[PDB]
Amino acid sequence: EPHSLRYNLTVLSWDGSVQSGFLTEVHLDGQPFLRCDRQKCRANKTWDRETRDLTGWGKDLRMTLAHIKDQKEGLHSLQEIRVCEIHEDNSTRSSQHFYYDGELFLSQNLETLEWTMPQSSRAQTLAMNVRNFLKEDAMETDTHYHAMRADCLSELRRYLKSG
Amino acid sequence: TESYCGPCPKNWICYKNNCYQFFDESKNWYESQASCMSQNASLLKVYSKEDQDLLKLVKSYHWMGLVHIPTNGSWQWEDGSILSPNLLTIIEMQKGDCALYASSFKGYIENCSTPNTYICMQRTVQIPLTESYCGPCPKNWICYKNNCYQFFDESKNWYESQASCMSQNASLLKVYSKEDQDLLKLVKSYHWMGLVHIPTNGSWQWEDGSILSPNLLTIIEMQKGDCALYASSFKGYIENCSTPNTYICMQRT
Repeated sequence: EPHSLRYNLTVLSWDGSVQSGFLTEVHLDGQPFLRCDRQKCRANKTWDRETRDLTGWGKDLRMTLAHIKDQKEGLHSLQEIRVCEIHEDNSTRSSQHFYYDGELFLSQNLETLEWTMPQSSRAQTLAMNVRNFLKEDAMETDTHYHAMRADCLSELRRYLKSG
Repeated sequence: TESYCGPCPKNWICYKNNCYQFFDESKNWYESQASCMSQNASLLKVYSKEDQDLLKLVKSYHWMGLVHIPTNGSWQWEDGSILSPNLLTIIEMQKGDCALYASSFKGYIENCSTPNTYICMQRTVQIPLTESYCGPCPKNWICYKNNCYQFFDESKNWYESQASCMSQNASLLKVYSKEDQDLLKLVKSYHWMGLVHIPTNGSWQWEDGSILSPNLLTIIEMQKGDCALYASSFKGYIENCSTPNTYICMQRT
């Protein structure tokens, strides 16, 4: 009865140039569920909703990565994780997490909309860039993050409804 | 086609016999309804994905004319009209009896007293004839302040997107005026526009030769290339011209 949906979208930059497309891992109760990219999604299996939504997110995260004023040295990855859980007692947890080169550097709890900033000032720099970007460029508000939680939960429901 | 978009209020978006306006002043639902009513109109009614496909590109969340009836448990439009299915996806975000529109024809349940931005909409027929007509545009194009726009969601590379706009006797998006094109603030995602980098000169110019006006766009280096994607809040993200993306045509200046 406790369930979780976990999206994991990765975008890459090479020598500071953000690559085309993206790669998304979706996990349903920790079981690998979809692997999506620019082209299509892969588990009458139609994933037009997923392809649309993940593509849009891919586009957003590429903007976000482009806004990181880090270095144009080698490969870098920006990876956003979105999790939502439906607990046994019907309560929810939900969160948003950014990894830069596999290091968790920023999280938001989507139940409370509180961010946890990392310890190292480097990681904090990354966090502040991204937070700037999200608030200023993307113009993201509380509503957006409420909606993000809801989207995730709606999808988790939807998937549970079918199988 | 070259048809004048019918009677609308001055500098409203006119698209397929429907006038629209986006208010980025965040008011609650009630305030927002009154605001639309004060302009002889009402909050956004979504009756058709086809006639209102402009709504697919909208950024952020905006109060919509949709309301929940506690007794019925049904969703109706402000005027009592029934919510037809295969239009909206109703999403439980907040506990409340009003809905925010958001793109991909989604509808987020929100508390009616929460300030949010809003969209007024009125049909062309219910505006009287002594009113503003949007300048000559092709039949199914979004007319805004006499400029004509259409968004092609079938993603193509820059060159094909140009040719695509050329085939309809148009060109890719040319930003020349934050005021006259303030509609562009509410576009979500990014889209090919007609802004091209000349690598030799290191300059930026439009499809038709015009040079880029200063203080019109923020340019961010994203992907090395000689073409620019428009993105919201007047940004121009540099992108490889061969990368397939969506695009925006416009009838030329």
